[PDB]
Amino acid sequence: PHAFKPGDLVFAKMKGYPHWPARIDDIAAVKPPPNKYPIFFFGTHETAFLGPKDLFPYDKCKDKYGKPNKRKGFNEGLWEIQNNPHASYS
Amino acid sequence: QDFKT
Repeated sequence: PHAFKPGDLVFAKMKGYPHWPARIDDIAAVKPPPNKYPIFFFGTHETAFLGPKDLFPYDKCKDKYGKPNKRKGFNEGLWEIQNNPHASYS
Repeated sequence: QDFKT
């Protein structure tokens, strides 16, 4: 396995939220601190900076975290990561 | 960028 690179699909964990469908974004923009990545969250289309310890590869982990939730924006995010993970959501 | 709180 290799380091995360822009375009990689993941589940991303933030304090007080379930593991969320997301992608490593291109920094093309506020630049992350050392060894953290810019993360675009599907569904809510928000951004944050997370280190690998909160980043879970999509296809390994989707059986675990890819099940629908009742949380606002989550199911929308499953749709996005499954149907057009590399589109512009701007 | 719309930063998540």
